[PDB]
Amino acid sequence: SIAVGMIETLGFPAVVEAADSMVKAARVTLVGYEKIGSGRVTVIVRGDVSEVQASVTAGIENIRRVNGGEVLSNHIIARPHENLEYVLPIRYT
Amino acid sequence: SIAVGMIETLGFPAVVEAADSMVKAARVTLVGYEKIGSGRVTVIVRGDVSEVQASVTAGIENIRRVNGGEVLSNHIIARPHENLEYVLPIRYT
Amino acid sequence: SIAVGMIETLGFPAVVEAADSMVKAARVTLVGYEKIGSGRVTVIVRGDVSEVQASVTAGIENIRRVNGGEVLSNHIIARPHENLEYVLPIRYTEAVEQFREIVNPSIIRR
Amino acid sequence: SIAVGMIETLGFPAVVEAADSMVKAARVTLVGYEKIGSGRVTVIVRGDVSEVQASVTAGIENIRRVNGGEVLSNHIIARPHENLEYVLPIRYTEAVEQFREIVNPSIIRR
Amino acid sequence: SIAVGMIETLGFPAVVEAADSMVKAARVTLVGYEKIGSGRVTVIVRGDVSEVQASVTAGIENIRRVNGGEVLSNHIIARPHENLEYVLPIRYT
Amino acid sequence: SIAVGMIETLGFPAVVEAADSMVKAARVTLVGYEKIGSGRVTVIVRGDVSEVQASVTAGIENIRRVNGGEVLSNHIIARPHENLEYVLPIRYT
Amino acid sequence: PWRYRLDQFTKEEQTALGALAWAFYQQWPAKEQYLGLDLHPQAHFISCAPQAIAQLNDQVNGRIQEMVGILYGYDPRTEVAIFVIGPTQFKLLFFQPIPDPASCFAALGLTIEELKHRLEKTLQEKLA
Amino acid sequence: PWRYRLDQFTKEEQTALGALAWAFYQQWPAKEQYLGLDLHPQAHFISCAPQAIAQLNDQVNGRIQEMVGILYGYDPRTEVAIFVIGPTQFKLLFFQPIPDPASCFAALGLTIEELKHRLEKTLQEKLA
Repeated sequence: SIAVGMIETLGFPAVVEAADSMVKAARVTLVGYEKIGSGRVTVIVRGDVSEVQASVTAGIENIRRVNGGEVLSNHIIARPHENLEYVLPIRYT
Repeated sequence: SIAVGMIETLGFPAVVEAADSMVKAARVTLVGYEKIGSGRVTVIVRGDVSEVQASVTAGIENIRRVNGGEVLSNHIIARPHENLEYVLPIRYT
Repeated sequence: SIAVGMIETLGFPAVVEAADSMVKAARVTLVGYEKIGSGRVTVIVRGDVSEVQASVTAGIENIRRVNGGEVLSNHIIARPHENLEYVLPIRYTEAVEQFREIVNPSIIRR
Repeated sequence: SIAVGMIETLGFPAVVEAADSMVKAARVTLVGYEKIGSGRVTVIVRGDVSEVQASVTAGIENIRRVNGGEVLSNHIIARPHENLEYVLPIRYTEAVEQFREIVNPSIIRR
Repeated sequence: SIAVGMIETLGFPAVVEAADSMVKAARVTLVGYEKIGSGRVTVIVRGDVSEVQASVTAGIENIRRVNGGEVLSNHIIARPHENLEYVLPIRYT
Repeated sequence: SIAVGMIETLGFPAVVEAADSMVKAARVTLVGYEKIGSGRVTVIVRGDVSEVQASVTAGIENIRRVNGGEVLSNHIIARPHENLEYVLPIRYT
Repeated sequence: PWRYRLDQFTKEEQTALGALAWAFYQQWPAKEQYLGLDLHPQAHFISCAPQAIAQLNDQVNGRIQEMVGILYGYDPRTEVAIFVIGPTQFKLLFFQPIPDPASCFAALGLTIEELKHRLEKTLQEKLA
Repeated sequence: PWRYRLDQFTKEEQTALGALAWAFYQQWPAKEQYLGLDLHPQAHFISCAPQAIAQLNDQVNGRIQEMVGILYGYDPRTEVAIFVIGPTQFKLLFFQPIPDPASCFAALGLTIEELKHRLEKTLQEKLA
């Protein structure tokens, strides 16, 4: 519950397929898209702890089928602290 | 219902060549180019899944003739999830 | 007593796990994060210097457990004193008024 | 028919020598200068296709002369026909009227 | 035209230690930090030549105690030309 | 037109000493400061051909005294085309 | 703005302009002259040799360098290139008509005098 | 404007507040009570147990956990820490005075009853 999962890719087309696969394979909500340069882009979703684990794995699998896609990093947090909601872009805004 | 196609290119001259070929070869709409660092720019188009496939196929083939141009990544999503329309920059600005 | 600790990582997923572990492992507040490009993102907290030192240490250690995360730099800076403010949401009014009744009005020990 | 010549260089001094050589060795107009970051800058010319082709070739030959300048990519894109405009500064008002006397009012041969 | 002190560090945490160690070690005015890419940030101070000399020296000896920080460049101009104030970001703003 | 002088360095502190030494050693005018990424910054001067050539020589040799200064590129155009005045950021105003 | 109403006059009278361009190319087979258009005092067609337009470009320091290159390399059988003299601005009427200029001259069936006259009247009415 | 009036009262009454903190520190040497300041009727100092400021932080889910970290770790011999209850707000009176609060109470020569009365009198007037 109150989980946050995210996948960082090297390349923009791969991160779009990641976000499309996460929200489709489980009842999660894509909430954020972050750019930090060096071709690193991350899509952040929220949902149940079990829904995210399936959505993130579905995201990493579909990137393998992207021409030129590459996964840089991926992480799942069970339930983050409340102060993380009002700072990091893990929410709708 | 409307597909999304995208070609990530290294360099700017091969991005303009991609955008020029993708719109003249198919009935698609150009929604812009997205920079993520290291000179990686992705040209995004929307349209019918058949019109998008011909649009992306024409773009990749034209960048082959670009001196120094290189297609880093390319992908097409036939039916993107609606939640991606409000998070990822895929709508027409 | 009051300080700010910073952790810069190569990668955004690594900087979110860091900021989350920093507040779970100490009594600090996440004052924000900043990007300078090239995949370098820094999270900053603030609080007691011993809390911050416990906050930054757990942040560095938790990043090692991140698949694809890497630490770039980290530092802890001492800051001068200031009168901090904490504006709570209106949903915690029941907590502010309940605490205001349990307090002792007399500071002299009976 | 007209075209657009583009040269992308690693370094700003090289792109300045590129833009200078392109508009001198051919009959093209320097129309743009775009930056995408990471040290990549592109100059953009426009004109007759053959003029642009000689413009791009001359630009690349001069970038190899500068020290620390490198060519990253280059391409020529065909452009639709356009009613191009050329605003002349006020310092050239005498040249226009001198040209206005040389013209012939009758397009018919005598 | 008062003196100008500049320390270029690698990364953001190193540039905050430089900005902190330089203002509390002399009567210098913090002008700001300039981002130029590749994680290279430069703090800029203004003040007397004697203050800037001790200020820049204090910033260098504090970056060594930054796990991951490094001094890339450092320079002190005693009397910067008047024309530099209108071009380079060395003013208070 | 009026000759142009450029010195591109790797690092911000070195580009200030370059710009300070160009205007102090000849009758030139620092007209612009251009950053393009990857730590590449360029200072731009205008003036007579001999004055501009004296500026680039003085700016490069003064960078040797910058702790960590590195010159990436330098170039001079004796008579730049009038088209470049309105497109490239080398203009006075 | 004359610049905008010249763009309409170019796309509205595309066949009529293409016919006049071919009729001009007939009387100048080696392209020894370029079809012009002076807006002062009123809009009227003119012509000049490649030496005059190039000498002007030298006097303006390459400000019309692109226009003297288009007039030198454009194909008179497929595309139309007419230079306009305004107040202190130069506009190049440049377009490729869907029927080639030779086809436009035969489809309309108008002499060079009838094309030059009616086009001048049509443009001046748009400017007035 | 109650927030800015508390910033003035802190830097102006730096010696007097340190005297009241050192007097309150002797009332509870183990820091088992925290010197407070409630503004519900008039400006008056209060005190609470560490479990009170801890269960309040738990009830708000770590919103004020930094304030708890300051109250739990500030050195009473060199630092002053007073929490202020506001309308769904909390403000720390946190400062390091020169000289230390042990010297402020000695150099002032005022009992804890007269320290609390004058400071409440000074803050009630400063709020106006």
